[PDB]
Amino acid sequence: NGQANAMATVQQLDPIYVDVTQPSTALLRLRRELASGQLERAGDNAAKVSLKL
Amino acid sequence: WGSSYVNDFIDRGRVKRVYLQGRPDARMNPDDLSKWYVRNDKGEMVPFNA
Repeated sequence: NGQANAMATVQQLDPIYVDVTQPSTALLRLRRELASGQLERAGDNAAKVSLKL
Repeated sequence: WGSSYVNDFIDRGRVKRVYLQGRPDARMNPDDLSKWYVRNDKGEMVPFNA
């Protein structure tokens, strides 16, 4: 009871989380240019994300 | 980027060189410099622009 190693795994394949990464300096310069200077104006389709294999 | 020449090999009875360099799509602009990763001591990849 309460052992660390498992016996089997069950997975839900629908939907799928996609965890992506980006460096913090890129986020910093994006946040700086997003406010200062020209406005990037992310808008409505900022939620839209498409991937490649 | 520097296209390091690593060792030699045989081709049709002639000794020739073998080189190593990234693909041409990966070195054309300065932001492509951000497309390369190095493995740290803990075993994970950190990008070059970090």
